[PDB]
Amino acid sequence: YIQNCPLG
Repeated sequence: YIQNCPLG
């Protein structure tokens, strides 16, 4: 999600 994407 926007500002919660731990992949990159």
